[PDB]
Amino acid sequence: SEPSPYVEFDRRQWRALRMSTPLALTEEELVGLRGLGEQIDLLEVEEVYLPLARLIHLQVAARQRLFAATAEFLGEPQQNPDRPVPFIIGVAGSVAVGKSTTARVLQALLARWDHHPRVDLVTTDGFLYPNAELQRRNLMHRKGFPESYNRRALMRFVTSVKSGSDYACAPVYSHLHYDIIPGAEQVVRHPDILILEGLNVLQTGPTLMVSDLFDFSLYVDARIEDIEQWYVSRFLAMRTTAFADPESHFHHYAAFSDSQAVVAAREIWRTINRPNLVENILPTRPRATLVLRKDADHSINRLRLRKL
Amino acid sequence: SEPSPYVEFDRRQWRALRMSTPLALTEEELVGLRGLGEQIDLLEVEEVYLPLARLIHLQVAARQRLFAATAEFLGEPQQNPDRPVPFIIGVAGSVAVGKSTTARVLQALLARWDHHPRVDLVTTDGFLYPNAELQRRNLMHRKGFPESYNRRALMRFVTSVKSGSDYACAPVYSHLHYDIIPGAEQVVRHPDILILEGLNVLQTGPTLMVSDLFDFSLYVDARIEDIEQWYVSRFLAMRTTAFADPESHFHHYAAFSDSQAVVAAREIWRTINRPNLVENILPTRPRATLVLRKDADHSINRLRLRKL
Ligand SMILES: CC(C)(COP(=O)(O)OP(=O)(O)OC[C@H]1O[C@@H](n2cnc3c(N)ncnc32)[C@H](O)[C@@H]1OP(=O)(O)O)[C@@H](O)C(=O)NCCC(=O)NCCSSCCO
Ligand SMILES: CC(C)(COP(=O)(O)OP(=O)(O)OC[C@H]1O[C@@H](n2cnc3c(N)ncnc32)[C@H](O)[C@@H]1OP(=O)(O)O)[C@@H](O)C(=O)NCCC(=O)NCCSSCCO
Repeated sequence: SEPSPYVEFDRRQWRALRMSTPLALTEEELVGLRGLGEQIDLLEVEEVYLPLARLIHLQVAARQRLFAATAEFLGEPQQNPDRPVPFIIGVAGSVAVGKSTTARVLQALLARWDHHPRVDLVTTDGFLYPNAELQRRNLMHRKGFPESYNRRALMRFVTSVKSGSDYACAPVYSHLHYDIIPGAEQVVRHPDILILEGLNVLQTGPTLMVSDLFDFSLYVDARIEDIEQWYVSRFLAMRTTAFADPESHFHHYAAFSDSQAVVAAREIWRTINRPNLVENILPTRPRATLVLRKDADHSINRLRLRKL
Repeated sequence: SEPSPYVEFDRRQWRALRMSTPLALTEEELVGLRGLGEQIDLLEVEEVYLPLARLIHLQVAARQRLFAATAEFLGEPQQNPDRPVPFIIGVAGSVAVGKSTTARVLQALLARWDHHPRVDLVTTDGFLYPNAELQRRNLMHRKGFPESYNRRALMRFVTSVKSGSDYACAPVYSHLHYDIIPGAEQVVRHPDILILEGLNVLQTGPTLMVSDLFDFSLYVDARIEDIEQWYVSRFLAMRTTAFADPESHFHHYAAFSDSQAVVAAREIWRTINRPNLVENILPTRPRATLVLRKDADHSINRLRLRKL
């Protein structure tokens, strides 16, 4: 009889909350959404993601009445073709934990609902300072840490979108060139649902931050030991993948041998990513609305929901 | 064209948001609710508090649909006589800023609405460890700081109430005896609205805290210089008030002269309360849903609302 803000589910119980929700995704489309190293299949989409999509849509509708109440108080006009306040979803997790895939799969699913919602996906890597500013601030070795992002611009972007602005722009990042793409821009136009995915997104602070504007948040979790192993493996697999293309900022890596690669990946992990995870990311897991616990084989078998 | 999560109002503009809301409080009743040193009159109740009560009730109704959505997702029965999820309001501010009064006035106003809501008020001083445990943990000089409260019990209490438990108990504190009253208990029974008032209430942490369960929060603000002066004045006025009664843990103070008192109050303030304000309380003001800015004369002339 010890009340809790959380409710924990094993996959076998969570799958039942799917109810009647239709599966509108083919094994073909899932393939194009799957990230390097991910093992998600159609069954996992069905037993884990479908009930997630249902939970979200139930909340989107209810969350709108809350903002409408504030609008009615201020006496601000609900004029023209009524445009809903965007619903903002934060997706966080460590590097290589698979949050990229999760965000993409969730977008596809959320968009294929009867009322055809406009669902955008924005990765926060577009707000990392360009390498120039990075090495000009002596932060090239802290890329991924909270200080490597233009927190002001990020906050300004999300505030703009949720305030109901007609359009807002976000910088575009290129993982290949390991840097910001000069002049490139992603345009977001009053979406019904905006999904923001990144390492930092749930970070709280002495000031109001982007996480305070989230209407729902998910954390992609795994044992730190397992994440390290996925990191190292994706690293090796990239030698014949991204590191292959000459433009790659890490071409010199595509040549490494299985032995050197492992030693190289583990250090980058030990000195840069692991510290960031432990110090900045893991501390936000307690506040996430929904935690997705992955197992050694990438499979999500456990979930923790905040009902309070 | 710089979007903001905040909206600032001068009293003259805020007063207009009262709309038709009836004033159901007499100057007589207001007298009994007013704390030592407070200057709140019926006009202030009308121009500042009435629109506040209206904002809250508009939100109470909308907030219920949100929890209902989660309930519908989990497939949990909306059985019997439908009992709403309690709406939790946090009221924070420094010592002597006047938050006690604000909380009491707000309770009275919220309760006198057409549907007769059950509105309870719980001060968190009932969760301060007894002086015994305090001096047993070497914290008697940090009374009021976050470490002086039983954060676990406080969180357990609020979680219990909002989870829908039939009843929950909170310890009772006695300002006179400067300590917890052994055996005394305040019983809270599934209220429609629960108001929690204290110094710590908005504190965030590495773990889920009481502030994460709040549905609305207000911060009672004033210039630190002015708060210091109110502290010192209330102190002097208490010599002939509370410090008079022999039981008072500070009887020896009722004898002090205007000169000594001032020097004594200022040090307690300088060494205990001011530090707590600067280090633990002020840092939470950015997250409060509504900030009430008091002026040197205790009058509230400015407000800052989070519409996002
Ligand atoms: C740039 C930054 C901060 C980006 O963080 P993210 O949260 O986006 O990383 P995350 O693991 O989520 O990857 C997101 C996507 O970005 C992909 N990606 C990551 N690094 C590269 C890359 N170098 N080239 C091409 N694609 C890449 C990754 O495979 C995901 O794509 P898929 O959804 O198709 O699978 C991080 O990857 C980084 O480089 N941190 C500095 C420390 C470090 O790891 N240095 C070694 C760089 S080469 S090893 C590649 C794995 O880090
Ligand atoms: C015990 C504690 C933590 C309580 O914090 P609170 O947030 O409840 O203080 P706050 O200023 O909000 O006072 C709440 C009510 O509690 C009243 N009060 C405060 N101290 C006493 C007292 N000693 N005797 C009787 N009533 C008191 C105060 O007048 C308010 O009543 P009203 O609503 O009728 O005006 C704080 O007052 C304290 O004693 N902190 C330790 C440092 C300190 O100030 N020591 C000097 C104690 S004698 S000076 C009285 C003002 O502090």
